[PDB]
Amino acid sequence: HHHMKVIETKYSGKLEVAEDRLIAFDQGIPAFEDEKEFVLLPFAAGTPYYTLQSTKTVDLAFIIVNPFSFFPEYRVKLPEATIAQLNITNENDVAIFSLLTVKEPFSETTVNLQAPIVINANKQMGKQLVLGDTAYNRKQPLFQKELV
Amino acid sequence: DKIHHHHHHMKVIETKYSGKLEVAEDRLIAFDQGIPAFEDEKEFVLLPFAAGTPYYTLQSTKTVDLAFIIVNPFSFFPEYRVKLPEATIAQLNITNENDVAIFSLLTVKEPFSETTVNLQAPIVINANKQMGKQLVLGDTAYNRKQPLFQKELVLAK
Ligand SMILES: [K+]
Ligand code: NI
Repeated sequence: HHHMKVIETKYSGKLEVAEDRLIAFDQGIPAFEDEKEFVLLPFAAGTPYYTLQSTKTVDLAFIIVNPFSFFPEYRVKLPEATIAQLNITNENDVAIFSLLTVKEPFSETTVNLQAPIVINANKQMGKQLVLGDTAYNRKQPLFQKELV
Repeated sequence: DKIHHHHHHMKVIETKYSGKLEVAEDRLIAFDQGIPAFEDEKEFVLLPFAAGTPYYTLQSTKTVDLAFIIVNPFSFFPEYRVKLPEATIAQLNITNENDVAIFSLLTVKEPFSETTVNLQAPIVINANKQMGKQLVLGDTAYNRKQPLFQKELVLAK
């Protein structure tokens, strides 16, 4: 047997998703604290683009990137509390994503490097982690490799 | 047969990256000459990543593993220009420049920053008439392996 769920998505209509892809956000996301479950929808293998889609609110879907594909010097320090919270035990567990603010033209799109999405897919746990002590920019130009 | 409906226009297709999807018949694009090296693939659907972004896949409706990763090249190369010959205009029943969408095939590399785009041979789609082709441009200096990302420093000091 399998465990599949039909999910209404913002950009792709209804998709069938394995249940083990359903990520619990026990604390939701800041300003969306009641949104306790999301699914990661990648664009295409080998690309750094994704959407983080609410499994309960079709119109809530964050366009995100793997920032490490765009910004060579970007690093994320995970606090112990975040590690506990997401049941992380090892480096390979962890996926980092960053929210786009998509602009017209697309070349002006920015990336929030202060507040990454952190997902432990293995344990189906996620959160948005707000970095306080950093000099990262909440509006880093997506197409400027060098950090502001 | 003992159950009637008006849902015959919705087609179920297996996609490379999104699983099984339902697609409206009016999204099915006829490629009457197929695509070069895939001349038997006469029907594709355009699957956009997300509104406001230039990323799409061009998915065969007959062959699950044939899905081209493509971009709107104008989002990356503002000065890009595509000349449709008179015969292409007729082939795709274009009756207005607003009918036309241009896409360019990616060659996705690892790391992604090394990805190239084919600027010599765009995908040309008339969505209103559901007709497409790939057109190899003549008499241009466009690069078939144009870097998608700018890694050079251009000086006009
Ligand atoms: K909810
Ligand atoms: Ni089971």
